[PDB]
Amino acid sequence: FRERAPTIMQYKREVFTRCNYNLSLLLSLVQVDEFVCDKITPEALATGC
Amino acid sequence: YSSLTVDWFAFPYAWKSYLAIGSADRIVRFNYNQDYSNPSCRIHSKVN
Ligand SMILES: *[C@@H]1O[C@H](CO)[C@@H](O[C@@H]2O[C@H](CO)[C@@H](O)[C@H](O)[C@H]2NC(C)=O)[C@H](O)[C@H]1NC(C)=O
Ligand SMILES: CCCCC/C=C\C/C=C\CCCCCCCC(=O)O
Repeated sequence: FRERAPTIMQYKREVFTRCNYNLSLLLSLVQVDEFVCDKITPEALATGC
Repeated sequence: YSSLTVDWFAFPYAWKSYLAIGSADRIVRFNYNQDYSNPSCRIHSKVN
């Protein structure tokens, strides 16, 4: 959220291991237009290992 | 039917994602949580 936005041709990817997140902080920085989710929900993204 | 319950309020059309099922936002969490245990239909409309 604080760098130059990558293009779709060369998009960025980050893999997170051995860390604790806080989804309530990330949802305040954005306004969500649409979420399309398979086998999971954002409320399930909020809690789980 | 045996009953017909209607819940209505004013809400911007740009925020459909905040009322979709599975949302984790503050609007579902603190303001309006839909029942989803009876046949229900939520409609978004513009009233003149
Ligand atoms: C996860 O992020 C949220 C969002 O910043 C944190 O909530 C904040 O908590 C501080 C400390 O009490 C308050 O001063 C802010 O006003 C809160 N912001 C919001 C938007 O509620 C929350 O504390 C974080 N979770 C953890 C475990 O630290
Ligand atoms: C899961 C936290 C770790 C990943 C963070 C990376 C990007 C997060 C950016 C936005 C998070 C939104 C997740 C759910 C989207 C729909 C929110 C809702 O309307 O219900």
